[PDB]
Amino acid sequence: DLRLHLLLNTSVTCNDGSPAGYYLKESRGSRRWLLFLEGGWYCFNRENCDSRYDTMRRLMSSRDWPRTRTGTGILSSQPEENPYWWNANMVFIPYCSSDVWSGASSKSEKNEYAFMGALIIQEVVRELLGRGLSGAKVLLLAGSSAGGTGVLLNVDRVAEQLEKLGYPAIQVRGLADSGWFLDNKQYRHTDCVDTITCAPTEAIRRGIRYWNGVVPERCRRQFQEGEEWNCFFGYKVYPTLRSPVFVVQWLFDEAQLTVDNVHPVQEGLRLYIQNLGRELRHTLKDVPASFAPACLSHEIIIRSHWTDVQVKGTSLPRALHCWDRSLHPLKGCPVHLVDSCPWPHCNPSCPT
Ligand SMILES: c1ccn(-c2ccc(N3CCOCC3)cc2)c1
Ligand SMILES: *[C@@H]1O[C@H](CO)[C@@H](O)[C@H](O)[C@H]1NC(C)=O
Repeated sequence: DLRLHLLLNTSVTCNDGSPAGYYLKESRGSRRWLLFLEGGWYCFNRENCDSRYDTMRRLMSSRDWPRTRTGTGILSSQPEENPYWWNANMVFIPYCSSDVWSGASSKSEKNEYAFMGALIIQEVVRELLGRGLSGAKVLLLAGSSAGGTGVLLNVDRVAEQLEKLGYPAIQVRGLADSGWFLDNKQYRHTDCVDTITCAPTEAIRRGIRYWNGVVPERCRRQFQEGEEWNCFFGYKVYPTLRSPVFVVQWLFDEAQLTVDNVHPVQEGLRLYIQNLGRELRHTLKDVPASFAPACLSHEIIIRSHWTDVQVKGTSLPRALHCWDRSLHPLKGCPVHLVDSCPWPHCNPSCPT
């Protein structure tokens, strides 16, 4: 079990002003630290944040959080369930800012909600340095879904933070799971009038202004004012990053299909789905550390059965271990694993 700690800096808050926090399970014989960012969509104006507060309140507030959480998947401490990093120090950071981990705005007389995701990550790192992170050799910032996008937005800032605090020897790395989205043509189209009709490009454009959102500096300098929404899309922000990042992405991700307005498949939709897999595979061609199976699913790394899926005969825990070795090609230890077959479940190891 991981144990809850609320942030001692009470100015760093969830959406409703309650303190943010993190769950921690220490491994005092280890110099490896895993910091995982939870996912779960976002909200981008007063009306849809209000609805989220009614029926998704654990993603907006710490008031009802439990004292412990059980580590699963890559956060498990049992080698049987986690062949990769079972002996690491484990941290789970709840997502209570609804801003894809980009916000830097407090609640105030002009802001009904606080959006502090980028500042929550910075403060968790600061407070952990007093609980053993000062002696780390590797800090892996990982995340699933909106938390995977959060890795891409924040990994270089954690690296910069640790250098300025005087810890240049800690190697900062990223692991982005199910957060590599395409701003592609939708299968059916709706103008942006309300939450369900707003495509991500338009929703994130509005969100950045509502959240006071921040993006990585080199990507910001490329796209400039009014176009920072581009940095929320992996294939555009990844080439600007200096930290090593491993990318996990299902080729037919269910969240991608939902934003594309896709729910007996005839020719038009068959061609649409095959083209989506082709484009995703193309965006990963020059990503040397990546795992991309031909499955219809969403998220993987905190699932207890994450060990079961394979690409070209190699599991995800093995590919991550091969990545570790490569950061000291390897015979029989690959790091770039992308399926080439063109339909969901053409890989027999896909989740049921
Ligand atoms: C660019 C940056 C983030 N995204 C993104 C994040 C989450 C989602 N999903 C949340 C749950 O349901 C809708 C789909 C979709 C797109 C796109
Ligand atoms: C508390 O967090 C705020 C927001 O990032 C920051 O400006 C302030 O310096 C922090 N205070 C301390 C004592 O770390």
